[PDB]
Amino acid sequence: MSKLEKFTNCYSLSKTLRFKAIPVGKTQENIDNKRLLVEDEKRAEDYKGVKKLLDRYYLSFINDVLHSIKLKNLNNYISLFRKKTRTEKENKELENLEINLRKEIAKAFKGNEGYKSLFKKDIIETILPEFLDDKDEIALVNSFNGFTTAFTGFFDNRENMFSEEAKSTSIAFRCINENLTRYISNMDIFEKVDAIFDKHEVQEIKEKILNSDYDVEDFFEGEFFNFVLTQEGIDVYNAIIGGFVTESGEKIKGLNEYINLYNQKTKQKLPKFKPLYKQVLSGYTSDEEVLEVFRNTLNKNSEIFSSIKKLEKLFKNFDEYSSAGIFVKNGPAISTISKDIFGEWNVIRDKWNAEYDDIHLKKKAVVTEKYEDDRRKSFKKIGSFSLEQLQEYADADLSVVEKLKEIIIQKVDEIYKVYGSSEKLFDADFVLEKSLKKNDAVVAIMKDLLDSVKSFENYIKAFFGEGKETNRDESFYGDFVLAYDILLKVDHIYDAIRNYVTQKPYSKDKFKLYFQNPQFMGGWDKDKETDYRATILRYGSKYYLAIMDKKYAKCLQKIDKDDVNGNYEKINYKVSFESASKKEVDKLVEEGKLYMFQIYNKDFSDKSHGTPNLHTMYFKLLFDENNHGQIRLSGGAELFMRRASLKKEELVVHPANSPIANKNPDNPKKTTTLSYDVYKDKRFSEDQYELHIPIAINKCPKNIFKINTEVRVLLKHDDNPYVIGIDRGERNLLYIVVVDGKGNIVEQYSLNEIINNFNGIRIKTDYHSLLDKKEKERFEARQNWTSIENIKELKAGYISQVVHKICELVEKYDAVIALEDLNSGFKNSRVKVEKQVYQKFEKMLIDKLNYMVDKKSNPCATGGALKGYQITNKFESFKSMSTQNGFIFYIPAWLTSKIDPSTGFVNLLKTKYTSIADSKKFISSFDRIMYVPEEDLFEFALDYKNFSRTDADYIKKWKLYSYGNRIRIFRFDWEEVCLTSAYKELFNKYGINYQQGDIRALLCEQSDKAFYSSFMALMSLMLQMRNSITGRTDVDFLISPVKNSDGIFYDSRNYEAQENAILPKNADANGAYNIARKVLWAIGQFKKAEDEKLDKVKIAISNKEWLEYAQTSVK
Amino acid sequence: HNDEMYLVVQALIRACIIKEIDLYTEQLYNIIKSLPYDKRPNVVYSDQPLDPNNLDLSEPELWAEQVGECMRYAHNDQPCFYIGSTKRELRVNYIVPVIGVRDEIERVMTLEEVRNL
RNA sequence: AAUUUCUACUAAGUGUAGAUCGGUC
Ligand SMILES: [Mg+2]
Ligand SMILES: [Mg+2]
Repeated sequence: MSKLEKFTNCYSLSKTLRFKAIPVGKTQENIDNKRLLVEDEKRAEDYKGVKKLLDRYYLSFINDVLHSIKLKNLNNYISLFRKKTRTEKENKELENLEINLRKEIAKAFKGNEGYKSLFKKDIIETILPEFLDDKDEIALVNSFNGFTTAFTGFFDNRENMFSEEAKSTSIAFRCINENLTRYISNMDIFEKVDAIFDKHEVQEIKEKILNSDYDVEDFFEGEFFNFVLTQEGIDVYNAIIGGFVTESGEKIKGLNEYINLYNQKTKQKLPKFKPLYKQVLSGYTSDEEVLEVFRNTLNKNSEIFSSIKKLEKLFKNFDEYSSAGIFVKNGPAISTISKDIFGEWNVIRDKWNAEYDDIHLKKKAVVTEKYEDDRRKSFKKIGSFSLEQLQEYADADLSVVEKLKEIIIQKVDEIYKVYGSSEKLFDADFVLEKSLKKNDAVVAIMKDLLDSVKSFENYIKAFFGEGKETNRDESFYGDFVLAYDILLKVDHIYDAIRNYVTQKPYSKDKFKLYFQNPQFMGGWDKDKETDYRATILRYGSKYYLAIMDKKYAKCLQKIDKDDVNGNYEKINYKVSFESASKKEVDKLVEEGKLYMFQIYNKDFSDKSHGTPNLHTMYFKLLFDENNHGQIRLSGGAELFMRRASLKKEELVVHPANSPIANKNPDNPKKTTTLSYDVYKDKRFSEDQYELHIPIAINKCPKNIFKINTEVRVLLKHDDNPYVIGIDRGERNLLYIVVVDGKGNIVEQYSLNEIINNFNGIRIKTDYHSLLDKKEKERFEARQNWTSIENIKELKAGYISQVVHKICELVEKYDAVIALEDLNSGFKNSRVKVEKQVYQKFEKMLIDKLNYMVDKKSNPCATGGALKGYQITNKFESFKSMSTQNGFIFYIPAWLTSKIDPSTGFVNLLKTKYTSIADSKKFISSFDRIMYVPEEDLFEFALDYKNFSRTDADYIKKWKLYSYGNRIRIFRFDWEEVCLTSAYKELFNKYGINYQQGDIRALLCEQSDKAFYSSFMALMSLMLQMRNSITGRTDVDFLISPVKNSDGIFYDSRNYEAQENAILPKNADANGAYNIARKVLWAIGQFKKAEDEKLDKVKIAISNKEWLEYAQTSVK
Repeated sequence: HNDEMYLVVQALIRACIIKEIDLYTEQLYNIIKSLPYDKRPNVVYSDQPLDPNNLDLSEPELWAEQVGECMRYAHNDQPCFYIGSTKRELRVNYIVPVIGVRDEIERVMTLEEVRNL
């Protein structure tokens, strides 16, 4: 038996077929002689007009709803919000009252003022024509009779807008949360210190010029929050604090410029008010327009560059401010500023750990991995490292504000170095006569500019805090947030330019046709039979869509068999066929009474000899005889007409009878020659019909049950599964490990090349050299945006080929899949495969492995299109990749690359040189330093109780040596250093005795420092397991200083060139093979646990029991 | 008809120049399409008359990326020289091959294309 | 560098090798 007998056809899955429809006969002539072109173009442009004018009409609806709304519980949320809360479950009553405000404004949204004539045909056919004056647009509205499919899609968008979801698109979140918490914040600023500011300009002059409404001091009460929620309250409230032209030549400023204008001590340490946002409802088409945007935003004397000068002046004000209360948002960039100011990253973590060692760590340290994970989530839990806390983390001769200031002037001085080469670009008469897509240097200037500005934007958004916190600085954060928002506007400029420059030279414009029927084939020949006006005709390997005109379809049903030739079988029984004649419908088409559009693709060609695609094998088994109900049709078939993009001037061909070269160096031929024309992108210069046929597979299921429980039951009685390590590598970019249930290596190989199989001919094609030349292109093009997109999409086709290889491994071996995991918190940044591409890889695993179909199998049995395998659940989110999804066993991975595959020793001795006290303690921690002359090696018998963070070992006492040689990478320089020549170099140097045993006390007799530093250096080389070259790919070997119980050391050069590798070949097979042994441990946990205990077996592996299993199960 | 015929003579000098460049583009196209995309030289590209016997190594527009895909112009059928891969769309019609990689290249490399193979 | 669209080819001569559900930012 096999494990695939129960996982077939468990649940449903919908698909959408796509095929090619071309006109046959005089159908184009009848569309030209029935005027079907101007009403679809005009109706489409009028549809964009409907989307604009319903954005405007819904904007007026928001103006109508939010105008006359008052509040009752306003003062209680303000007061109890600012009484410095007393949380005996108080903030759940405060926040629950805020939920009562959300149901109050949501009750105002849902309860009254229409809400029923808003998403139907009456809002667009009755209420909209009496609206929209200049009545030509009203004549543009009445041409949408019953076509409400894109209208109900836009209504799906506009019902996804207004809901009880409270996102940034929701207006209640914005007004209540943003405008109410900033309103209470402005009352906390306004009540504390405003008496220093003004008592004469506000109520006398500003009230007279601006509004002559209620007082500005009275705008901090209950009456104004009921008024500011309109658009005019935003215009007045931002017309007071921001300023407004007042319909004159005055151009008056606001209150914060008067805080700057007050001139108390020429520093103005006074709080500033927060601006409140507007409503949620407020060129990428030519070179000169986006270039003109660059002539608007990033020129020499904009407000944007002036805001950058306010950032430089703002860090000068930071030099004359304090260092307390300014919070830093905890992320990966606190390690970046740790690298900027201090020595290494986690050093600041270590100083945090120092305070943590002030609290929890006592004598006789009980540090475990649970303590390190609760300590790591405690580091996540704080999140509020201030600058005084980093000042306490600073040691002697470590000035935080001075080194910080010098390195941020180094950063913005590098940005000034980019600006220094950017001055002579657009001085006087910059009309660039070439194409923007053609020139290379200007794209390098704008690219390096937007990379410096955008990287500085990531740095300054890493200078946020947590928000809504305790006592915080009052003049830094104003221009910080405002210049941050301007910098987010030039982030949108980066979005526009980066979305413009990589435009392809062929455009894709598809649109669904209707042929003046708002009932176009919504079913499949149902009881209506004349409202759908279309049916599927068949003729051999050519299909023929029958679209009936309604002027003749009422009396078109004259279907004679005619007993001669041409049986065009129509589809019915909503699934069977009814025969017909040939010359009758030929008379209908040739007179202009019927339309027949050919369904066809590459795979229905007579000029073909190979295996067809997957959608074609979906379509052939659709109309087959023994279709029991597996693959069935569904509604919503959509015929998209597509226009032409490539004109007849820019076509480039491969001509006839000319021997052209060949790209692939693995081609056994070198030239090739044809007898006709091979064009460049012929499929876009034409006008083409493309049909979508949405099918559904297994709509009536057979067995609905829990998948992962059944996997854990069937593998509990099983003795030999297989595991498939798919790991991002340094040199071999992808690698495949396939291991058994015991641990013996079954099949390991690399994916540097892909073996193409066609007609029995097996031709390989390498992607290591090809994408290596693409990294040569990224290394030299003076441009990278098109290059990086070629790497991303090249890796997308690459991972599609990898999806084919993994599907062949599941259809061939039927393994359980431990591969590499994205949510382990690991980050190395050394491999050539980035994270987002591998997210697209596992995303294509989710979208692929829902219903997996073999292409070269029997359709009667399982594996084909009828009975394909359902081995992975649906797609929910990116966070759904949590430790288990079907047979995709997500396994996190800590310490798998840099660990011995033979013994299992991992880097635990922290051999960074600290001082001479811990060097004498380091050498004094060795219990036996002895030398023998026969081995000519240096023995190290030591105890792991005397070292920090070595409690995770099971024996604690080990025998180590030094075997082979090492490559000391930098004195790069390639400083290849041996073992006995270095210790005898130092011992014959400095002249100490080494021909005797037990010299662990003779080594501590020295008082010089370079002896201990050189000995820590030789410990660093002895424990450096990555014995690579980083130059040529001669020997990327992995030799270990620790032998097993057999007595032999692991030299990977011996175990590489073998026919049956019992040991891994490099570090990638080491890592993926160790993830494979982690699932071998997890199936060990399946052997330990009970039957129902399989519901809650921990699969997320630790490292202490991974060192236990890694050491105690080597044989 | 004095200076008009003079600039016509200048246009005929540029005609002989652009036909020398087109002739060397044709023969150079034959010796380049003889190569299996690995022994190709690193070629300076231009959409301007580039005159390999009068090459000026002055401007920073000099580039040394490996050429390929030298196909037609099927309204006028040309050898066209993409300077990168297939998907970079950097078609040109004036080329001069030089010695090796970027940065102050060597000078001409005239008629040594048979020594590349 | 020819496709139902995307990617690497020419791959036995108007193709070949894989993958793809969905109208919405
Ligand atoms: Mg095919
Ligand atoms: Mg292509």
